[PDB]
Amino acid sequence: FMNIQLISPIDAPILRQWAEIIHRYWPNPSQIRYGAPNVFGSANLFTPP
Amino acid sequence: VAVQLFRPLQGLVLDTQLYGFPGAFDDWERFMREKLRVLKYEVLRIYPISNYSN
Repeated sequence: FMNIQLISPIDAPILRQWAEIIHRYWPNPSQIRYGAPNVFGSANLFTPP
Repeated sequence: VAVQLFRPLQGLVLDTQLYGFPGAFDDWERFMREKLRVLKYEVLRIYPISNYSN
């Protein structure tokens, strides 16, 4: 799964194609802002407020 | 028409269909070269040459 070179393009064509699709099109995480720390403070622990 | 196998490549004990080799000599040589390159890099991942040289 990690080294897709190990999947034979001749013996296993479909499985190789399915592996490279996952690596290139899986969704990318992102971030957004919320809250008002001036009054409510911040309760975040492992992330920035 | 045939090829003699030295070491390594002395561990082919299964059916020929499982290996699925190309027919002609030149194609077989190429096929073996690309397939052996990946195995070389795989073993070098675990054993760096700078530490296990000898």
